Amino acid sequence: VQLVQSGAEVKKPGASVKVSCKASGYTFTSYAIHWVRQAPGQRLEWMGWIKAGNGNTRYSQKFQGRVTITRDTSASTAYMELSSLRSEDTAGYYCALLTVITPDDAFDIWGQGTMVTVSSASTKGPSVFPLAPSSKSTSGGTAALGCLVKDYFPEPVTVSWNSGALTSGVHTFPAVLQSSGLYSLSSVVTVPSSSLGTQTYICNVNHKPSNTKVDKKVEP
Amino acid sequence: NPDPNANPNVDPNAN
Amino acid sequence: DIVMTQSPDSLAVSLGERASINCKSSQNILFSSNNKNYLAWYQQKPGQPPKLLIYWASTRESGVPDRFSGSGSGTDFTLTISSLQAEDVAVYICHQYYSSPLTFGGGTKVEIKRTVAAPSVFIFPPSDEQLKSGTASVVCLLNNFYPREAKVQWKVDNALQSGNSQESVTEQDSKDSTYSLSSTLTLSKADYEKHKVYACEVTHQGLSSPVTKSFNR
Repeated sequence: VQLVQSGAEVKKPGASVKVSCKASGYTFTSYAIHWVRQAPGQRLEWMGWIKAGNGNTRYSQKFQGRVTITRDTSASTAYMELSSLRSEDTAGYYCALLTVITPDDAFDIWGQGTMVTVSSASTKGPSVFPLAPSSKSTSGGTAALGCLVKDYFPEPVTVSWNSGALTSGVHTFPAVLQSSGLYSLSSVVTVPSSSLGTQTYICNVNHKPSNTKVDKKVEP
Repeated sequence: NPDPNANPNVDPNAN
Repeated sequence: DIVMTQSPDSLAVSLGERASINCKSSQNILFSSNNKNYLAWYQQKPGQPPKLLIYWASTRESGVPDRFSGSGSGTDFTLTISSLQAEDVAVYICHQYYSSPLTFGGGTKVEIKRTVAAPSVFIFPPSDEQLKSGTASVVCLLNNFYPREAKVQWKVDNALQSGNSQESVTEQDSKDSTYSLSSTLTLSKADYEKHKVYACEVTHQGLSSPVTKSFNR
């Protein structure tokens, strides 16, 4: 059972967004799909649900005017639309199979969630710069290296290392909003300094909104 | 009394 | 609407110690007919969807470790972690499905309390790829320290700096329960060349005096 959601987007205030959510691994018509939003520094907010069989819905009052939830049973997908977007609506959005307590089983599945940023500003792909290991970046028997992801909008960026073969010691830091209204973040890892000549370290970065994919190899 | 339509996924007779 | 209220907002205990999270319902959510409380407990790690742990207020979701358990009836409920592991650092959220709309608690943040670790400090001069694009970014890294409080200062030709840097801190590492810090000093290439010595100085409780890390352009 899996729910995979659509990519991050920026929308101008007063405009409309429509997040998709594809379901797989079960009889799509059998269960109700929920949508919950999570806004920074705010609790989880249930927005509404839709029965994927007959397309019946039930919405929350706090969003009843501007929210629309629909399913395309042929494509096993549910959709949620907010209209008259404002700044409060910059937040992460999730489709979820909340507490399916069936006789036989009990489970709770969520999509990866999708962040929507409401802003006048436009989508900008990131620049990726290495943080190369050097004498200034080795302490003990261990060296530090990473990647600088600079000047992107909107959030988020994902960073993996060596295609996900390297996780121990990895710190991807939270993004930071610079003065220009562009985001910048940094990802680092700690490795044994002795093996800098024989190991290979590549950071893999995604900015879905601009369809950017860089793999950057960071060397001494 | 619970509203059973709060979450259609929940069967009250199920444990 | 049924309002879910959690206490405390934050908690920190030592590894192996017991943690207790109270959730109070603003309306009774026990159904006397089936004698079932319509409450769930969730866990949320950073950058991930919430994962369900308890439903019917006391039924563990299959797979979930036994050190988590739920209790309480009516309007008052507790989540119990009998022996906190370092991986249990997360936000915990109660949830009611008695009534529309479905509502969530505000969340409780559990943290780990552990021995002091001075940070290892690393400095990174701007890449030559960045320089030929026009801007220079200098990055200072504070790796795997504890507690969270940590001061970073930038110095350019030994002259203290302010309001040209930016910082961010990780969530607590789920394996060693430390934190890490990243600061960036950003200048135009033209000013970057005007100066020779670039330093970041790190105050942390684990260091008797501030540790400076510098390089020459």
